[PDB]
Formats: sequence, structure tokens, C-alpha cells
Amino acid sequence: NNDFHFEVFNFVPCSICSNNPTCWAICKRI
Amino acid sequence: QLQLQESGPGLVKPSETLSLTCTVSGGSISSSNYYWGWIRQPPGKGLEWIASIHDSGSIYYNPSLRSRVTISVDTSKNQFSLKLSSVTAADTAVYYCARHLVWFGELRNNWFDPWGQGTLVTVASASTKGPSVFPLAPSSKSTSGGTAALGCLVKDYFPEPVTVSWNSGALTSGVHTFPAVLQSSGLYSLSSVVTVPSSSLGTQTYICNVNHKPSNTKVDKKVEPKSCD
Amino acid sequence: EIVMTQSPATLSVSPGERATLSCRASQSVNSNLAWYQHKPGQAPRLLIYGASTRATGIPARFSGSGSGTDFTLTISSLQSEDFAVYYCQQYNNWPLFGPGTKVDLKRTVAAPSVFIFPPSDEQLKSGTASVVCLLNNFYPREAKVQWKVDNALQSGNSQESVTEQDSKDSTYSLSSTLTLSKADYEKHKVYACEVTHQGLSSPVTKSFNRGE
Repeated sequence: NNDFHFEVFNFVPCSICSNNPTCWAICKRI
Repeated sequence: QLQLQESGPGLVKPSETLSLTCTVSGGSISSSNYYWGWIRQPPGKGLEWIASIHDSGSIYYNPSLRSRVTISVDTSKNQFSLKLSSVTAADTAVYYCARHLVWFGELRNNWFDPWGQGTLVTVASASTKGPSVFPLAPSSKSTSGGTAALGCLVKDYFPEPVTVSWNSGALTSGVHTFPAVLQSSGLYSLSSVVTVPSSSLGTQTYICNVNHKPSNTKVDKKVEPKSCD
Repeated sequence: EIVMTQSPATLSVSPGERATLSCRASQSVNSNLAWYQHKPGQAPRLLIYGASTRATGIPARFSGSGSGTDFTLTISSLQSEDFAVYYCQQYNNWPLFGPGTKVDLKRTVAAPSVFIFPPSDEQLKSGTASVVCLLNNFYPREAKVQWKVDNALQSGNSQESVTEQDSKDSTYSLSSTLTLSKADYEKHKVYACEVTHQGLSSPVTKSFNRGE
């Protein structure tokens, strides 16, 4: 269990993804 | 400078809910790219993180606690709150609020800087009892050299904690407040002692200020030498 | 499931030498590892993040090194101020902390000063007598405190508590509380507290008679 469980967020705010491409897949602009 | 202050009940009955509030000051929560969280430490166990919340309403959960956690942010009063449902004795702990730096950039950011000072929660099936405060009187038998020892004895209270100051905060050098011990009665008992120049005994007045918050009990006890007859 | 261990659980360190200290992770965590300092009664403080990066405001005496499974936090030229517990925290997936390691200071042995207190008249109104005996500003922490009433030794009716290691002079204090009832506090007359310890060449006995 490593490499960023985004499942433990309710959603992920696009605001803390930086350039992380996997982050930018799930995230949500606000 | 950024500061966090927890506030919440010392005591909560099992099978009920615990709610705490952090009041951040010296910085604004909104707008801000920082998550705001709670960490807890049970007596003689490690730290365990609980949940954090971002101005945007994103919530970062410890999964092992997620089902029981409600966490919210009141951006206007600069306050985020924690609610933990169906508490057990497993939930008695010092609960800290903290600023949670999350970042998934180049160099990950997943830490807490800085923290609040903690608040002790107790989960107990019981009723609050305020302390009885007794003087630890100076005598020839509590002197060594030109220094004398005197103090207060804070007994039979529940739950923790009590704060003890001397002379409403004026005297803080030479003060030793001991960790509370559990008594067979099921209540706590503590003792605060200070060492002072024995030349000053009859002339300086020594008062101990006991404050037991969970029962709105405040006591000031003047400590004089015991009638020596 | 990740799992953080630390060793040693506790560590005594001369003032001035280096305390080298470790964190280990079951699976690997790359360099997603922070270290916190927690002085007692004060708020935790971030020392290092990045597994090597010193947070702003942190002296250069505290450095972190390591990766994957093995990390180490080292405090060169250790001060007495530094006495506290240090936790590591991995953030590979989410925040998990280690058990912590308590860093104690060493110093020269220091004998305690022993004071004794008879019960308040106010408490005797109530039905219980508490006699207190106090060991002030000694080292090391280990100390035998035996009670004697009428040269009669006691058992199971006393309790102690020790303070946190003083962050200035690295000493300890202790209080023993012999709890009796008002009645049998009057059936006896000499209340004595015997102290044995490394700073004393022989045990020492503070005692009082009831009513002086």
C-alpha cells in the first residue's frame, strides 16, 4: 500500500497536483 | 505568526460523539492551499492521524477511522472542527490540530507543520468530580540550608487535567508539578511543590491556584506553616 | 500495510555528544519521511522533511539521512534543551508515525534533597491522612523510598510520581504519598521516610513526630 491512495480522499482538488500527471487524471478544478 | 488552539470537552460519555474545534489565528484558512487536520495520541501509544480538510472541501482521511469521522471548516470564523462518533475508551487521547501540507508535486509534501498544543479527551462512563486542595505546609522538617519546600496537594478529581500555578503565575521558578497518579478510588491525585528562600517564609505569601476545567472548579489555597506546638 | 519501527526505544546521551537515532519501514518509502520533535507539554515540531531537509528555523545540529527502508536522525553536540521524544513519519501513501524514541540526558550523579510534610488539619477533618516526602533535584531517576511509622515499615499504601527530566539541569524530582486513615494516623506517632540512592553514601531518613 504505497504510491498515493487517492481513494482515501473524498475527491482530490486540482490545486495540489502540480505537474503530477496521475494526479491530474482524477482531480477536480474548483 | 501562525497559531492553532484546540478547544473541546475534557469528558465525553461512551457511545456518544466527541467534537473539537481548532481556531487558527495569525493566518487565514481561506483562501489557502493547505489542509487542516487532527492528530491524536492515546496515553502511552503512538501518534495517529485522523483527517484533514481543505478550503475547497476536499477531505483527506485516515481510512481506519473514516467511517467515524466528520470534519468541517468554517472559513469565516477561521475554524475547522472534528466530530468522532460512537466513542469508546479507545478514543481517550490528546487530540492535536495541525496544518497539513499536502502536495503531489516534485518533492512530495505530506506532513504537519505546525501543531497546536493538544487537548485531553477522556472517554468515561463517569461523572466529573472537582479536586479538594490541601496545603503541604513548611516546617523545620521541610528545609535544607536556606531553602524551604512547601506545596499543594490536589486530590480526588476526575478527569484530567488540573493546572496549578503559584501566586497567580508570579512564582514559576523552583516549581515542580508532579504527574497525577491514579488512586484506588478511581480518581486522580496530584501535588505541586515549590522551593523558596526560607528567610522569606513568614513574609512572602504563597498561594497555589488550582484550576480543574472539566468541573468549573477553581481553588486558591494559602500555604502557611502548620501550627507548631 | 506499512509499519514504522524506531530504535532504540530510549537513549541516554551525555550533554554534548551526538545522539544517532533510527527509523525503519516494512516496505519502502523512498524519501517520503519526516521527523518530529516533541518536548513534554509543548507542541510537536517538524524537524525534517524530505528525509534530509531541515525545516525552516531548525539548527544545523539536527540532520536526517537515509532512504527506502532505513533512516537516521542525528543530533550533534546535544544540548540539555533537546530532551524529548522524537517521532518519524512516513508519507508514502498517507501519514503514519513511528513509536518514538525518548532521548534522556546524562549528567553527574546528584543526591536528592529530602523534605517531609505532615497532613493538613483540613484533610484530617475528612477521614484520611496524606503524608508527603519529597526528593528534589536528583540524578539518576532510580530511588528507593520506604515509609516507616513507629519504626514499622509499610506496604501497598504509598504512591510515587516523578517529574519529567528537567530541561535545564537534567535532574528529576519525586514525591511519595503515604495515605492512611485519620484514626490510625493517631494510633502512631513517628512518621519517617527513608531514602536510599546513588548520590547518598548511606540511606537518609527524614521524619517528624506528630505535633512536633
